[PDB]
Amino acid sequence: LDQQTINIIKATVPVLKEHGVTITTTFYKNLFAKHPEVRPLFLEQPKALAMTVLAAAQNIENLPAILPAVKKIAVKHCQAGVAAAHYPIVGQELLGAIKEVLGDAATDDILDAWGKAYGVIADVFIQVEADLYAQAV
Amino acid sequence: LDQQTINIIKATVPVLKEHGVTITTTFYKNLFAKHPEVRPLFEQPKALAMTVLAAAQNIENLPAILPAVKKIAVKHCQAGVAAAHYPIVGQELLGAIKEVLGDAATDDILDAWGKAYGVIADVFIQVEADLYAQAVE
Ligand code: HEM
Ligand code: HEM
Repeated sequence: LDQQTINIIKATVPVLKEHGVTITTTFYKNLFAKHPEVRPLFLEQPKALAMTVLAAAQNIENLPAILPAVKKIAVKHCQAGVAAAHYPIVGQELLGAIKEVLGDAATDDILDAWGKAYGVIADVFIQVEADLYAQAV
Repeated sequence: LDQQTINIIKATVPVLKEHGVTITTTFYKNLFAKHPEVRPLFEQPKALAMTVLAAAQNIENLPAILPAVKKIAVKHCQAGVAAAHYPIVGQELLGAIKEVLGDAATDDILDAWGKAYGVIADVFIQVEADLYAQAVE
């Protein structure tokens, strides 16, 4: 991530957190409708993905600070059969959710910044899980 | 880390690696001579500088070396390594890189390495802080 990029995430994350419920519900609704293939891996409905990414983004400059949580989420992901190739589809639906919510405020840069941020955050998950999948055998 | 910093790091690590033995021995030499107080914490230690260079080659995807970072963090926490020790190691590491760069040790290049050591040290410092916390519950 560049500095400017970090800067956009820092300025905008609090507006995303304010509309958290909408982002979360829109994300999951779009995820399951558009990518029916991942439904099987998941009142008990999942709700923490989007806010967890925002929490990561709030600390975009110190991602190691969320390792203790990432480590635990990873155990659950490896247990469910989450693959590296799933990450782009989740990112796509998260970004679409962010876009709908930002509405008019949805500038390109803003979107592109979020696209990058998600990338870096997803990378941490992907590595930690790759490493646990390898540790399993 | 701006891109120019990253470019300097990627271009120069190979020179530093070729000069490994020198950087390593000058680093430990000056570390213990200038900072006798850390001596007790440590058939001699040898891995530090080469490990930072390795982290630097990976500076763009630090998560990839977490499994090493993690295991090193345990040793550091077992040894009583503190966040305030990082700047002193950084100072002696840069002294060594400066010596080996000789004529190529431009200001710009040293500043880049300074920056890079900073980012890498920040990762270890956070991991170890989480491990120190984890020891008390
Ligand atoms: C950076 C991106 C992601 C984040 C931040 C994330 C976050 C989370 C969180 C917080 C949990 C619940 C852990 C708990 O409290 O038990 C979870 C579980 C789960 N995630 Fe993710 N997720 C990410 C990407 C994905 C991907 C790409 C998929 C692939 C479909 C996925 C599938 C699941 C599944 C199947 C569960 C388990 C539900 C359960 O039984 O708890 N996640 N995720
Ligand atoms: C980013 C900076 C650092 C890196 C990459 C690093 C790397 C390492 C490595 C690779 C080991 C050996 C682990 C093994 O094979 O068991 C080690 C051990 C240790 N490091 Fe560091 N270290 C760093 C900073 C520091 C600092 C700031 C201090 C404090 C003076 C320090 C003190 C030690 C000590 C006392 C040990 C244990 C001696 C031993 O290995 O038996 N390190 N470190």
